[PDB]
Amino acid sequence: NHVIFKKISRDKSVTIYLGKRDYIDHVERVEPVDGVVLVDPELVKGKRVYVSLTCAFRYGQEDIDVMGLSFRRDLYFSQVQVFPPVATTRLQESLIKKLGANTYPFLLTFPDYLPCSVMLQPAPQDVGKSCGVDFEIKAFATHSTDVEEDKIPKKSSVRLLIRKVQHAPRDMGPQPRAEASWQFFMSDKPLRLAVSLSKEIYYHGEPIPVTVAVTNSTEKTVKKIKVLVEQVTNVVLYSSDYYIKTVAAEEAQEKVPPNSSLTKTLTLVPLLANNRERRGIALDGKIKHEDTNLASSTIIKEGIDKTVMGILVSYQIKVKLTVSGLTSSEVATEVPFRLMHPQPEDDENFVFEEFARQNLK
Amino acid sequence: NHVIFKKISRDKSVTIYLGKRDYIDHVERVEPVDGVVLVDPELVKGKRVYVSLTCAFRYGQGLSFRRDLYFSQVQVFPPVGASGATTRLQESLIKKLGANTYPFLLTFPDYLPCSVMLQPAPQDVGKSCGVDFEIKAFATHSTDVEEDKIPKKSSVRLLIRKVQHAPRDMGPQPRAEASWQFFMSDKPLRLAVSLSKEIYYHGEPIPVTVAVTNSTEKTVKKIKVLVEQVTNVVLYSSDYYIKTVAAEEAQEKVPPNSSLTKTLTLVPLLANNRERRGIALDGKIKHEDTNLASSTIIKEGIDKTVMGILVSYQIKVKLTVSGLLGELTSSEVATEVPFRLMHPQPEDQDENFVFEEFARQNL
Amino acid sequence: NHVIFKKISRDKSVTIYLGKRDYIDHVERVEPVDGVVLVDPELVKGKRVYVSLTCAFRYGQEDIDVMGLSFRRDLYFSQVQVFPPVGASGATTRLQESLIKKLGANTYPFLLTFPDYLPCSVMLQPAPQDVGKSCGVDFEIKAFATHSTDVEEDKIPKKSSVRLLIRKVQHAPRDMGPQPRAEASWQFFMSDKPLRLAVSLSKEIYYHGEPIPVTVAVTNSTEKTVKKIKVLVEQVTNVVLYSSDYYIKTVAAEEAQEKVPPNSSLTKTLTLVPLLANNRERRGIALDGKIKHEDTNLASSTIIKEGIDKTVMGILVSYQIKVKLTVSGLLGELTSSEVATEVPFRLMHPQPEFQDENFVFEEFARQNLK
Amino acid sequence: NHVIFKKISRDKSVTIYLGKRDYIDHVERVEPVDGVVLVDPELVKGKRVYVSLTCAFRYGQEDIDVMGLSFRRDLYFSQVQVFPPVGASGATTRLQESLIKKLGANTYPFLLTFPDYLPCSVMLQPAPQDVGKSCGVDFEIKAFATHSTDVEEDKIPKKSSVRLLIRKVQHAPRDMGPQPRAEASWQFFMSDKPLRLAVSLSKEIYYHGEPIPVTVAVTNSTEKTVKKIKVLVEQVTNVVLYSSDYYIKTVAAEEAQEKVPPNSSLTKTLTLVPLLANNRERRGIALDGKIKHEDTNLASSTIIKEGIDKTVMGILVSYQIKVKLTVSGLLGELTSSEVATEVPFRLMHPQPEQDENFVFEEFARQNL
Ligand SMILES: O=P(O)(O)CP(=O)(O)O[C@@H]1[C@@H](OP(=O)(O)O)[C@H](OP(=O)(O)CP(=O)(O)O)[C@H](OP(=O)(O)O)[C@H](OP(=O)(O)O)[C@H]1OP(=O)(O)O
Ligand SMILES: O=P(O)(O)CP(=O)(O)O[C@@H]1[C@@H](OP(=O)(O)O)[C@H](OP(=O)(O)CP(=O)(O)O)[C@H](OP(=O)(O)O)[C@H](OP(=O)(O)O)[C@H]1OP(=O)(O)O
Ligand SMILES: O=P(O)(O)CP(=O)(O)O[C@@H]1[C@@H](OP(=O)(O)O)[C@H](OP(=O)(O)CP(=O)(O)O)[C@H](OP(=O)(O)O)[C@H](OP(=O)(O)O)[C@H]1OP(=O)(O)O
Ligand SMILES: O=P(O)(O)CP(=O)(O)O[C@@H]1[C@@H](OP(=O)(O)O)[C@H](OP(=O)(O)CP(=O)(O)O)[C@H](OP(=O)(O)O)[C@H](OP(=O)(O)O)[C@H]1OP(=O)(O)O
Ligand SMILES: O=P(O)(O)CP(=O)(O)O[C@@H]1[C@H](OP(=O)(O)O)[C@H](OP(=O)(O)CP(=O)(O)O)[C@H](OP(=O)(O)O)[C@H](OP(=O)(O)O)[C@H]1OP(=O)(O)O
Repeated sequence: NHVIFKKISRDKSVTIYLGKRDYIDHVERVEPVDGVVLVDPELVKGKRVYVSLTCAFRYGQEDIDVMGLSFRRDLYFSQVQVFPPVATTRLQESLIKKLGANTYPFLLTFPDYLPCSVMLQPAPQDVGKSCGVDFEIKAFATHSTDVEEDKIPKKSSVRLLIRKVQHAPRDMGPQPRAEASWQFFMSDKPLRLAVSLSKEIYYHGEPIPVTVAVTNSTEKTVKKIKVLVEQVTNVVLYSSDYYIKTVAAEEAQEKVPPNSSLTKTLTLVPLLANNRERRGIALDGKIKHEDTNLASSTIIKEGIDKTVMGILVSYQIKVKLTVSGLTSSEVATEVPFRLMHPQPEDDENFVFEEFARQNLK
Repeated sequence: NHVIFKKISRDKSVTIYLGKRDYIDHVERVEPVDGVVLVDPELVKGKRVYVSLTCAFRYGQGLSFRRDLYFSQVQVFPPVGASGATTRLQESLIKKLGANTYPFLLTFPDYLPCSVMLQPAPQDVGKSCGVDFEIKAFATHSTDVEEDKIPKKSSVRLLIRKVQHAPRDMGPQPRAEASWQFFMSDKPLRLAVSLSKEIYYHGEPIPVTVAVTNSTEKTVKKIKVLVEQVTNVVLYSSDYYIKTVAAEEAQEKVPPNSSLTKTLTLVPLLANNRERRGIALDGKIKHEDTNLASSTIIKEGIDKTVMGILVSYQIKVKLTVSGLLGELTSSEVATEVPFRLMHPQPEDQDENFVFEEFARQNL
Repeated sequence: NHVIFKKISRDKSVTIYLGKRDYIDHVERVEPVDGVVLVDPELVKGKRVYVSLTCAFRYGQEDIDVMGLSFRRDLYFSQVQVFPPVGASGATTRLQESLIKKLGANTYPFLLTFPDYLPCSVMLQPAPQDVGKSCGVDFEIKAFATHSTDVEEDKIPKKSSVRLLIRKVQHAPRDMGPQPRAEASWQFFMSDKPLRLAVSLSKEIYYHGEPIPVTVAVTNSTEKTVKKIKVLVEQVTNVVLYSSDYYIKTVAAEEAQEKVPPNSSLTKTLTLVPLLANNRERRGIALDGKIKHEDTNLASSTIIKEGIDKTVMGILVSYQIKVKLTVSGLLGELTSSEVATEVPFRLMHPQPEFQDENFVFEEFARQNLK
Repeated sequence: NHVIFKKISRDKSVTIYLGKRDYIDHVERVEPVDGVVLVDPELVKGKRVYVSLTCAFRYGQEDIDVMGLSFRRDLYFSQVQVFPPVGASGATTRLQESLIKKLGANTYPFLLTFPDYLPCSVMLQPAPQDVGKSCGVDFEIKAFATHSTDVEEDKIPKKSSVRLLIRKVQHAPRDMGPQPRAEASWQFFMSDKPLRLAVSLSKEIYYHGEPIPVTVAVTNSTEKTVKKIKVLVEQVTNVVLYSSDYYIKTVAAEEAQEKVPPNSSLTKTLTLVPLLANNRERRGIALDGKIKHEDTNLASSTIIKEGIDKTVMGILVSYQIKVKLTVSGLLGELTSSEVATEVPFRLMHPQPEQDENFVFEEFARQNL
């Protein structure tokens, strides 16, 4: 029972059908956009219909009594002709049969040098504005003299904001633990902190087992041990904005007294659900939408300038130790890991729905 | 030479006189409705006459949805207390009309919208809606212990306007900056837009200064500047209208690696629009004194929904760029700058009165 | 039980009484000098007695014999007549009324006011290492008798005079500056990675003897170790009359025990108390009095009033917290410089606030050390 | 004859002597720093004296009741030993041999070389209107003495040290090809009628103080009038470390008298000289030194070497000729249109080229 997503132009001349809202990037390759356009042949007589895939970085938000700063960089544009008709997929063949002889297929492919769906709406505390990377599928009709005035009439056009979602690659090597250790000399006596994760890549919703090994050879007491998942966001187009937000936290009970050692494994789950405040954090969609999650770790390909990703998103485990004096001192350290969606999957019956995404309560 | 507006009940028992058709809202306060009722003392014997001010939102062409936003009522007959006029207009009208003339004062609060209404075009989904202001003078009587009655024939209703005039304050000089980097181009196209001020008056020309800095290898073929009216119905139905009420297409092109500064002047006017449907007006399409609706001014700590219809204006600047549309984009290169549109600031022996029917002139 | 300070002239003809040795400047206004002069009416017969308030900057040693050894700039002079009694002659303040009653009918009041454009008690005696000489701002209260001779020359004998070196002490205003904060970062030669130092104090004004909590946040993203974190209170002294002398001296230092290893951060609060007591060597530092005296402290921060030329302050005194980070494999290898930042703060004394009082009398001369 | 620049440590134990304040970068190579250190052998007994060359980018300024934001990136560090005399600078120069003879046997030579990947002396103090802070690239020559346990306590005592802020000045290379005119043209269609603007400079590289002849050729085939022709030298400054600050300032301007009426053409040559002297306001512009100093000029054009990331230059400085044409409104308007175009050029100092007689001066630079 395959759910198909449809949207219709104002003038009802062009209707677009997609198999998915979300298209999978699994590093090796990206799932292409295969869909169909249903034209009203009366309302398209002597007209040409195209479908475009645009990836664009945007920066700026509407503020009263504040100068309107807007900025757009297109990171990819591609366009094909659907009408008049110029290999097909099985989804297209099936949709054409179900919809009629006014149905025409399109295939738009993604390249390997694009980011995934990342966007950010700032909090009151934050300097810097709303920014994001959008993916638009737009089907539109041109007239014969419309190309001659360079005009693309709105009522004959339909646009869909699809997501490019980061999944893990399908074949992966065995995963080395993500582990570091530090020796904090205090009065020439070492306080040793070792932090270790089970693996390097975790999935959204998957629990992260953080093993913390405090070896205290000092005459000071470790009063408190806090473990965070921090999300680090670097806007690398237009404005060098920096965000660092806790998306999961555990403050253990333990003290580590002088000349003793303590090993402890806390489990954290970095989830958007944990965060009442959904602003100041990199998401893969709008705050209002239900299917919106935390942004996956940016995966910069070799010999690609990171600036063309628009927004860099990374995750790290932060361990804060509160150490006594005779006011106390805090030491902290970071262990990086990557967060993304699971590996992808190794007649018909179509139910049709509006593309518009569901909201929250 | 003060023109006074009069209307008489069917039964000629109640006649209402107003100084104005239109009452000024200038944000700080709203001009109250000061008028007089002339009763035929024979035809109101043993009867009570009241005057009411009702503000209501309506939606539909039978009668589909009504929300009352304000109601107030006073007694004119028999005379309440002192019964002496409050304003000079009343004192003067009482003297000119006779001892059967009785004053009324109905005040506006600060939480109401101004006269806004909308009749949709064929292309538009959603129905006729508006905010009406009714001044109604009517007589009540009793022929039974069990009920009072309000005959229609003893009543007279006037549809006044609450017109938005400018405050003392103005917002900061509105300015926008936008830049685009098109696919495979290392070079930005920069658009800066500036207006002289934040508040313009109906009929006043709007000087839109446009600064196109073209560092690209493409040509800016066209620069179009619009005044767009944005209408949001915020009661019953979330209807949205966006209509051009003024447009100017500059002659200049901006070639590669050049910049052009240019000031286009627009005047957003109802007169510019043959099609008077699909746009927020301050009155009915048929009436002569009807204009474009003024910008809604929502007061602090007032829920916008009680305004019924939100009206805003913006300058839109569209750049048509060579060899993208089809090749490198399916989108439009445009930015918006908001501004407010309303009527000018207010100006801050006896008179000579000419009397006219309240009914408004047509086209 | 109010202690009153008295000094008597050599010839015992003029005795001066003050409520205080030290008079409070709290920025808004300055405490005036209210005192009384007790004359021996036999020894002042046909004579006039005056009291003067002089503020003067000096540079050099004190003039000896006839030699001008010193450079002197008078910053303020005022004088009043105490004898014979001027007009009403009745006390102005309660301290005067009370002293007159206790001492007798040969007691006469004086009031000398301070203006708003003067510095506070600041002086400096240089160390061997220092170039530049002894300098200071003195405040002299001098009561003296004049008489006339047969030739029309008036005389002012030293034996008929008494001079007191009072202090003008800086107490805090009502206002305080914003919480002082600094941020510094370094990227060393051949390093892609910053070393970030953030420094914060609890407040902008501290009092003499009050502990200063210096919060230090070292974020070390480098592959080098922060071997040492040293926190100083530095006193910066600028002589702005006669000679452009400059002194910068540590008056408090704390060396934290913690190191900050590669790819770690450390937040830490060290407490310092800038005190003259901490300094064995009392030379090369701005004091509010002489080294030998007990009640002598560090000079308060100079507070220059708006539209007053700083040169008329004579000696400018300021304080700052300096944080020095010692980083492994730099000094000699990647830098010949120091990794440090400064945060300014002001140091001064705390804010100010039917029967007679009970008076104990003491010599004005200040106590010394042991 | 030869003026030598000297500075002495507080404790008079170390004195440094340099041939120049300013060392020439002419793209091919950079003039090395050859000098001598005069030690007081009593005050350096059992001590080691070094001389370092540091190039550092700095960002931030002291503001009252404002948080102190400071940032330093070292772009080059090098150090040699002068005392005791175990030879480090290798072979000697004639300037050193001569200074050693004139000063005595307590004089020791040092040679510190510049690499090819450094910027030249550039710094900037912002104006009120400007958003970002003071920044610059400094070049420090520092001679300092260490004790035997000073290296062990990581301490460099200030009184035993002397630091000089030298300049790295951008001169033109010695061999250059013949110079093509720097010329562009634009066609501004107005109502489908072209307004043609051609701008031409004599050459691509000009020297500080050299006049720039800007030839402007307006061919007006439109029905509009060119009311005004303004020609500027604009300095464009991009801070490319810590903060992406941008400055664009006029350092020379000429507003011609001429109008160009409909269906006519006008050629005209204005001469501009971009000079710091022209600018009362010395803030918001890239200089090669401090505002207060006399020998301070406008910063030379940054010259980015092949395969060098521009970010390691710290501050990018470029110059351009801007031509603004004011074109009339047509049928009785109350505002006219401005079109403008830029022509880039580079600004720098001219190409470079027995016992001497030495006069000694304090290194400290003269003021205004
Ligand atoms: O987020 P969803 O789209 O699932 C909810 P909704 O319908 O309200 O979204 C509208 C969207 O309309 P459409 O569904 O694409 O036809 C608008 O799009 P259109 O009317 O189709 C085209 P537009 O951008 O208005 O020119 C525009 O979309 P977007 O720019 O935010 O993606 C609005 O944005 P804005 O008015 O807040 O600026 C956005 O509003 P919002 O989501 O905040 O309610
Ligand atoms: O509208 P106001 O009362 O403020 C002043 P006016 O005298 O002009 O109003 C009459 C109206 O009178 P009333 O409501 O019976 O007192 C008519 O009312 P009636 O014919 O008696 C029906 P109503 O009383 O409105 O329920 C009818 O009202 P409407 O059609 O505009 O609603 C007329 O319009 P139309 O006959 O030209 O179409 C309308 O005149 P308009 O100014 O709109 O031209
Ligand atoms: O829904 P609304 O009424 O608000 C918009 P509408 O359909 O009227 O507008 C287009 C307009 O472009 P746009 O849709 O506003 O962007 C066209 O604009 P273009 O001249 O093609 C270029 P634009 O899209 O404005 O940049 C041109 O009108 P106009 O804007 O020139 O007045 C069209 O008219 P036509 O000459 O193709 O028949 C006109 O359509 P029509 O008047 O037929 O309904
Ligand atoms: O120019 P500034 O005043 O800012 C520093 P300078 O080189 O003059 O001061 C040093 C000081 O160095 P620093 O304060 O850590 O930079 C020494 O300190 P370190 O090199 O850190 C020795 P430490 O291990 O801290 O005792 C030690 O001063 P300190 O120890 O009393 O603070 C010295 O004095 P000494 O006791 O060796 O004669 C003292 O010399 P002085 O200025 O008195 O001539
Ligand atoms: O700059 P020149 O040497 O040409 C003139 P001057 O003798 O007045 O130099 C002072 C002085 O430098 P030095 O180390 O004693 O030679 C200062 O020296 P310190 O601040 O005491 C040197 P330190 O901190 O010990 O390294 C500081 O030197 P610097 O800024 O050039 O490094 C001043 O600069 P700043 O603080 O105003 O910016 C600097 O210039 P000023 O502005 O006072 O005229």
